[PDB]
Amino acid sequence: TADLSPLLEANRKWADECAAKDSTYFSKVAGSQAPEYLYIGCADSRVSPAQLFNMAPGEVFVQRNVGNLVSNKDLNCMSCLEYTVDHLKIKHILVCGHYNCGACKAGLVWHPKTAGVTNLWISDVREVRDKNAAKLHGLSADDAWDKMVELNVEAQVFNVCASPIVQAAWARGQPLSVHGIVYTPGTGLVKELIKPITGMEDAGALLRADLKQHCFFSESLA
Amino acid sequence: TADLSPLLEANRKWADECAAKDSTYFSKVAGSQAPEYLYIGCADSRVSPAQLFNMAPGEVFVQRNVGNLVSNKDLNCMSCLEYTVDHLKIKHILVCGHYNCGACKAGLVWHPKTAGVTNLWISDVREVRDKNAAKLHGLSADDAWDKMVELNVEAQVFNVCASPIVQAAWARGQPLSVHGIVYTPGTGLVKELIKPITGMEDAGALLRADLKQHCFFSESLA
Amino acid sequence: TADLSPLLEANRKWADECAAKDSTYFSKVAGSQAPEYLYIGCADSRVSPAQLFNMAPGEVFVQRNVGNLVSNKDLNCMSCLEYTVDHLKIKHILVCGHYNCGACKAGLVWHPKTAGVTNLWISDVREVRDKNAAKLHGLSADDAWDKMVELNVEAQVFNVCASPIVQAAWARGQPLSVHGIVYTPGTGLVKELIKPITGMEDAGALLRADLKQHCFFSESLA
Amino acid sequence: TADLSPLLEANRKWADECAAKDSTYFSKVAGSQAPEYLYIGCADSRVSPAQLFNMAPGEVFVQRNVGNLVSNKDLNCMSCLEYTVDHLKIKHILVCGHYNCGACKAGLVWHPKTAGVTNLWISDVREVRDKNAAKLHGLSADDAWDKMVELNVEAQVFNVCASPIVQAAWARGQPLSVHGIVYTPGTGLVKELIKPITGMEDAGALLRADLKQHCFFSESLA
Ligand SMILES: [Cl-]
Ligand SMILES: [Cl-]
Ligand SMILES: [Zn+2]
Ligand SMILES: [Zn+2]
Ligand SMILES: [Zn+2]
Ligand SMILES: [Zn+2]
Repeated sequence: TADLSPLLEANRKWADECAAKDSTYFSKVAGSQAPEYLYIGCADSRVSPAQLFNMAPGEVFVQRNVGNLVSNKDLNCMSCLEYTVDHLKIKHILVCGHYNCGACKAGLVWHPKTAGVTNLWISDVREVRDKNAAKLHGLSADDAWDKMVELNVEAQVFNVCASPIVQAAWARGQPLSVHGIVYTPGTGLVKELIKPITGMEDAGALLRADLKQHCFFSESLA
Repeated sequence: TADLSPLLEANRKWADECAAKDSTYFSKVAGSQAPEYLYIGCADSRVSPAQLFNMAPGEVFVQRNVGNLVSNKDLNCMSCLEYTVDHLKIKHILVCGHYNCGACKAGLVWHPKTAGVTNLWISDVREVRDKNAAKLHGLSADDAWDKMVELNVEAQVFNVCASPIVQAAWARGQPLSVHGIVYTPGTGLVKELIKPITGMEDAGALLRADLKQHCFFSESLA
Repeated sequence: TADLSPLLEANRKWADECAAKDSTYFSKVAGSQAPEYLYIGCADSRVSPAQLFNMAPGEVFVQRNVGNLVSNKDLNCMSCLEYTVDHLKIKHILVCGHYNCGACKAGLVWHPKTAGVTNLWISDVREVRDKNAAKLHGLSADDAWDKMVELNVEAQVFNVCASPIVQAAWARGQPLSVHGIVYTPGTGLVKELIKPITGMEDAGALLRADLKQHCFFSESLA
Repeated sequence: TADLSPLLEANRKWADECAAKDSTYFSKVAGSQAPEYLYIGCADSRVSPAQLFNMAPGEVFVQRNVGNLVSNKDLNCMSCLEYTVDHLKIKHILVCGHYNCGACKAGLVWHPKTAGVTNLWISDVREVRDKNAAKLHGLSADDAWDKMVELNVEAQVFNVCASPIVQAAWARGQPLSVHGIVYTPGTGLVKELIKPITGMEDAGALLRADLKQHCFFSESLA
């Protein structure tokens, strides 16, 4: 049936125990938040930012979507981004992908004629896919999957650094770091894919694509 | 400072501890997921569904965005909805507001001219607000804010119920329930705000706006 | 066949004759534009702004979409809007709907379970539809159609006036007028539906919905 | 001054004159349309397709936006595409750039941090640009600009060809052609920039990016 009681009971029991252990647990954040992190990751049920990073409420503001995609043209994601950088002044942006990611697999195998919105949505994976024909072809179904997940992370990290929000934030001395990481559903573990990026100079050193040229294109002409 | 091992270490501990409490915790999801719930909640750092419902991985699919908004025209949220209803066949949609929600307050206070993407993104909140002008007219700041949060949850439940994905699932005799819940950051407590909605009938009984009339409007033309 | 030659020939013959009649016809706008109008109307093949208003190149900048819809959350439309108000400094915004509009009919009759993107897209028509149960019910299929087209015009005019672009433009003394009009495919004719709106005071007088309250909501509380 | 009769009068004259040249000009479309073309062009005031192609009403369905961009994820343009391909069964998609396009220049010159929605919207242009960095590296301002316009038209042709709506039409043996055209505001002249594309074959022959590989990428995995 559709009854919520065992869900709510489970909630109750959880909140009961947290306040028991630390009394200000909830009350400190009853009227405000001051998270340090923004996390962008996949909507996937195996990937709970707070749980995997063992965080308590108030620590990590979270955008989650299918494929952990970041696009200037997505107001959903860009809103979580604007708000946390400009208003909450967070310090760290975690861009998190995960092995076994359906959106990455779908991005690899589907035929664009596939119907529905998920397929509209994952067009960004296809774009990353297309730029890396060389890292992907003649790899096993499984290695391709893993590679695709990582390339996506790296592409999304780029997108975050190139976002007008992060770029305006850098232009005004606000400390903002951006981090490419990956999670393994089968192990609970997080490895760092790209070392911390804290401004242009870092991105120049750490990102395959050229952010400087992206930012200053006309400097590349006559 | 932006190092990340601290965190990375906290992840390790967590994953070992869980692997200690249970040997097949992570391993049983290495290569699939069968969650029963899709959750749509605020990206607010205080409100981590898997945590607050004491769920383990593989249990809840999560869309999180600024103001827990659901729109047919937002491909971000729509693809979480399609992929869970259609590929994953989840049984329960949780639509969760939370008190002290900045998006809800911003929808009461900002002038539409404010700049930025957040302001654009929370246009839906203003629309819920304009539609309920009278319920809100008169109340104190604090009261209005709380009322907005609640009207918003109800409006977002309605929008999930009215979405193409859900109507199509209902017309296909898919078992699928939709829940209006709110959460009190200052307490860790979730309260059911709207009883379970499992189809048109439930919704005709339970919602302040007319789903039937939304779904069959032309039947009432001459 | 797919050959363009009769299309290009037709173009050629057209450009030939225009330059023949007036030599600066094209050349004056070869390197720039200074249009006075922005037109927002339907993608419908019977509704060619320049032709119906007998305009020459450089006069009217044009957004056209299915249903002539205006939404803060649509970057396509909002871009045409931002650009012409902020950069080109246009004076007049024409919001134009048209009888026999499919998007309006579809908005009336379809069941939201309908598949595809057009149905996602016209959700705004349904929203206007829902607010006007009273002006529409027990009207003939045809009168309902016509009414729905007009209500949409009026709703879109509101949306344009409430847009952050138009609102910021008003706040800085920039003269900007907004106009609700309608076109008849079967007659070539344009009637004015709403008299010119040139700022708040006008909208207050000319729009059914309350723009002032929309702009200053908190002034409606305690 | 914002009166509107002037215009309204020009509309009258036009409509009488056309009704003079032909008695059933408007009347034959009063209650239907069967255009053969969908046109996707810049919202630029200088570029009115029905006018420049000397088409009468009922002949061209029109999407117009800032930079003639086509994205699977833009429901605005996508619904023009779906409704024309699927309901109307048009035969020819015209994808039209134009020289002296501000969006194309903005995609060369702006810094991603610029503010506003336009800048967000033209992210696609920057992506076409980054992908062709080398073709553009070195050229004069004037030359680059022209080159951007042309790379953009080709990229947008590719995106129409790769869209779900078109691939699905092609796989259904629908006759459907896609054309890359550019237009010179200073002359009234359209030039064919890419020969007609009527299916995969055409596109494999005619496009600089690999449609086949985009459509069947996984076939090249081990
Ligand atoms: Cl979460
Ligand atoms: Cl046009
Ligand atoms: Zn995933
Ligand atoms: Zn919130
Ligand atoms: Zn129409
Ligand atoms: Zn242009």
